[PDB]
Amino acid sequence: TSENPKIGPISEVASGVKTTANGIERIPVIGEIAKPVTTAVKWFADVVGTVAAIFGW
Amino acid sequence: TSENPKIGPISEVASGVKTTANGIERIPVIGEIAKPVTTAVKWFADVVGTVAAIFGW
Amino acid sequence: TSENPKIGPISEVASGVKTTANGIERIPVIGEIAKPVTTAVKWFADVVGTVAAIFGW
Amino acid sequence: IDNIEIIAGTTADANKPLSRYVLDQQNSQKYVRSWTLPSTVLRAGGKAQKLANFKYLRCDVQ
Amino acid sequence: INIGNKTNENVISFFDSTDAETQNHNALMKGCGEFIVNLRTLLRTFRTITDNWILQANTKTPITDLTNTTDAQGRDYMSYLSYLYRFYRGGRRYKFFNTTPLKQSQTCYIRSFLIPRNYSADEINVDGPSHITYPVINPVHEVEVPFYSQYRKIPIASTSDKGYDSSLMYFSNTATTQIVARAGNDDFTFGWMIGPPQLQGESRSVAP
Amino acid sequence: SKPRNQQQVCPLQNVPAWGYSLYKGIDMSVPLAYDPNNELGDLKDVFPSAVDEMAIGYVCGNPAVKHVLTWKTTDAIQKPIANGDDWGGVIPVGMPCYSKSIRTTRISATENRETEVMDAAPCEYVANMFSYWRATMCYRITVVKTAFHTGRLEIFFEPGVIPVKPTVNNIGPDQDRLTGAVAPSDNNYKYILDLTNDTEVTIRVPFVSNKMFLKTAGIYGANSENNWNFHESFSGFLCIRPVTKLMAPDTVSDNVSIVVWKWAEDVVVVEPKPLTSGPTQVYRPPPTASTAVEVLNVEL
Amino acid sequence: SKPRNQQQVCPLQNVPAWGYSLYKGIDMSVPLAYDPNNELGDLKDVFPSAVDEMAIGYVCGNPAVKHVLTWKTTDAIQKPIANGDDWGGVIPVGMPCYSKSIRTTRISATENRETEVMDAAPCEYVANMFSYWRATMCYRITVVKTAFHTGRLEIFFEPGVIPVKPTVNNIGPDQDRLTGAVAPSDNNYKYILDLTNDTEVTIRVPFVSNKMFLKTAGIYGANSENNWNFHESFSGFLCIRPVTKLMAPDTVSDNVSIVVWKWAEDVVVVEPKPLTSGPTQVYRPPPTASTAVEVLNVEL
Repeated sequence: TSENPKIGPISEVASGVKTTANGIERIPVIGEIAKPVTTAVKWFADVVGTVAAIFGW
Repeated sequence: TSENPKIGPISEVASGVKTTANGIERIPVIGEIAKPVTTAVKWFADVVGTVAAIFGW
Repeated sequence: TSENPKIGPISEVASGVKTTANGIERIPVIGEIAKPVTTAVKWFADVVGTVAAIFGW
Repeated sequence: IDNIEIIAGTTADANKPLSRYVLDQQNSQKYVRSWTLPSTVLRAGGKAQKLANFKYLRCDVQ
Repeated sequence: INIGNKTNENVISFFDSTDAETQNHNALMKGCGEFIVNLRTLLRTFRTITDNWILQANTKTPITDLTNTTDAQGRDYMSYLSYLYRFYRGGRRYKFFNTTPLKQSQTCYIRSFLIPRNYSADEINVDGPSHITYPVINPVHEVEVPFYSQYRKIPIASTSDKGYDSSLMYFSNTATTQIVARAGNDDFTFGWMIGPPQLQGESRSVAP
Repeated sequence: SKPRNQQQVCPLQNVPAWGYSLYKGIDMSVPLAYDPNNELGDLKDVFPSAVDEMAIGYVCGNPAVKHVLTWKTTDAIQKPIANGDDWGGVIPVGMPCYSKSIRTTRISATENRETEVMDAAPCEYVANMFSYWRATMCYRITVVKTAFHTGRLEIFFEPGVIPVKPTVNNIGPDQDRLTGAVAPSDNNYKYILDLTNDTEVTIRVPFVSNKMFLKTAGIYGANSENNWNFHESFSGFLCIRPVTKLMAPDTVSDNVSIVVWKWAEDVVVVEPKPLTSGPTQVYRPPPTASTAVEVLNVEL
Repeated sequence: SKPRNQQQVCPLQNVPAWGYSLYKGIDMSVPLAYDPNNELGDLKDVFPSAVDEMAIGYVCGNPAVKHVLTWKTTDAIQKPIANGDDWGGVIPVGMPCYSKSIRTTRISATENRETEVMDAAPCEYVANMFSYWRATMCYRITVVKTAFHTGRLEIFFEPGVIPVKPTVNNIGPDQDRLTGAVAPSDNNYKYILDLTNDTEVTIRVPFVSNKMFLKTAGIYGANSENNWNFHESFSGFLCIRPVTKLMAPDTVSDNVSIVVWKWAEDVVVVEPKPLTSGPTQVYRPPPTASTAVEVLNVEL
């Protein structure tokens, strides 16, 4: 949905908040990136979880 | 839909206008590329929008 | 289902057991990796089986 | 904690306002009074007795 | 018309033209092609902190022999933006561009280790995660120090508690000379804003 | 079981650190860690404020006092208030910095080393990082007075080139060309503030110029020999002149003070390289007046 | 049939062994085998126990005896039990090691080579691999007595800096500052164990500090000249003092022994590099007292 003649452009992006990005409105920090203590950081997700790669296998 | 023995040929292309490309007809410029001030240039789309990568996260 | 701006992160992982990974509970070893003598180690799976690559063809 | 009085005046230092520049460390910004924290409010008013025999603290100094 | 000072602030805007957020977006489609929103993203771009970092052969050198000199200067973005803030958090990245007149009759390599912050070279071991490059084939030594801290954030110039978070140690078999360019990693940020210091202009050395 | 290569010869270029100066991409630096997904969590319960303290909106929206004037009971009407601080009642509307001091020390008995020192607001400190700027500038003009000081005050905006006196080492304004005779404010956008009860006024000057962006050079290296980049950095100046002379009794002070706060809104910047001749260098104040400072070079 | 290249010039960096120090990835080492999928099966019927014997939970949950004290019938009340072993009735709560011996041999007639030897529990042996630790420490205090020895015993926890006597080569505790007069246990978390029938007590001290993790340096290189990393490794100490003097008949022994077991639960560690100055080196005991040991260098 973005006009670009390169096939997939770069660095696949996540989502954030609902505001204007400058022009003072006290942007919350917890809303910007969406990784709390949960199954969303990949190293805590590998032991919650308990995949085989945390055991060396 | 193009006959070529190379698997996908090059540089994936966008679309344009309805005319002949030479042979004077006053080709409009705004119709050639389709990127106005909207969610179609990828840097204005990342802050409209507001993905996590514009915040460094 | 893991938040990361890199497209697919690393080393695609298998599954394990149901417990906490530290905090003593006598973790069984046979449950950690899931490869017994069966069609799950790829070299015994190639001759059970009997694919063409074990014959040099 | 403190009770400031400014008589104007003044040849003294607490009436001397903020200089526009600091060119060297012997021409620092002059201030009326400083208060180190939280070690001023913990000592004063008998708050030292009621957090003796404890170890750790959170606080917001109002 | 009573006596006494008052309040009721009168926000006036000159030049009733057009809402500015439309004019800014229309001015960056024609002059930039990019829209710098946050200053955190300038901590992820590598800016060079030195141009000639001369070292000696067989000498374990911490980066705090260089970083402690260039934090005060404010040249790059991590040392210029740090004067607005009081804390930080997260790891740091480094690149070591080679500028040595190398010889062919040796085999130069570049090790890199971890020390905790502000230790010397003799009071730490070399048994940790490392990285080795060869400048004859790979002239850029790229390394990332993580955030291995006892505290959730680090102040500036703390107490005698030293060695509470990790850093980098440099090693090379030959006397090299490099261009160091640092940036923060994907978790690096400042915080707890204060006001800015002064700036410095030219130095003409005038005739009288 | 061991078949042949069907894949093409791929073209190649040996570029270590391709595009290291970009904020977005995939970085090739090896972590000195245990886990390749070594990743701290979010900023929940780390800093004492959960506001994004690094947004250009939040940093430039921090006000700072650029002028503390002194408006006497003797000063004439329709003449800009020039008492105490430099630049008087002439405030160049703009995000960069316009005022500098000059520190002079001795190298020998026949030579002096000068050094320009610049007082930066937290919006003027951010624009020095970049090359061009474009912002809606905000000002709050506050009068320090009693309930018995009454007067009226005029704040008009005049776009374009600022009337200045270029000195051999610095630039000051020109109050001789801003009196009521030579410079009438009958056509400018103006605000006539009453000082019988009211004290403050907030003025939001938008971006008006014939350029899409203005330079961020400002007062850096500006003198008689070089003053072009100074004029092309602001596009305007507020001028504070009295309409009515300061009316005050004898039982109050014969002075009031005009305190001008400065911040910015709707800030966009262009190029992540400073437009100045030298690097961005923070002035570390020396211990004694006789001692010297750090001089950063430009040779590579 | 032989068409042209449509693929781009790919950027490249020549890094052999990118990130060899990480536990997870794809390793570029060529197998000296027959099959590229050379892979042993699971651990079914290999070792005599089907428990994962390498989990940090399982390794650190192996108890070991750190103290065997001697509580006489002559020892005073409210004074820590200091008879026999070093460190007395002062047990530093913490995963690292706190006790070391010093072996002294001769190089010449005018020089002695000292060497620090450390007794490690199977939790103290694992924390030496890492830089920082955080764990819930468990202790089991057991009294070796008859049915006729009766007494009462106090075990209180005191957080922070341990009262120590730094010697020129080692650190010992300070029993002079832990008597009942100078150090009252009226505010500490304490357990008052009865010894008329009961013998054991298990104490689980959680992690309490103002730091998120504590150092794992411990007694390594700790002396009078250097003792900061010792204090920042434990955050607390258990102290064993008698409430009631040991009551015993004449037909039983005049001693009891207090045996303290040590393990750890809920263990997390931080950095896979030791915080010590030298490498992790296992002390191989020499054949004769006059002979020397292996000295590992640090030069590369």
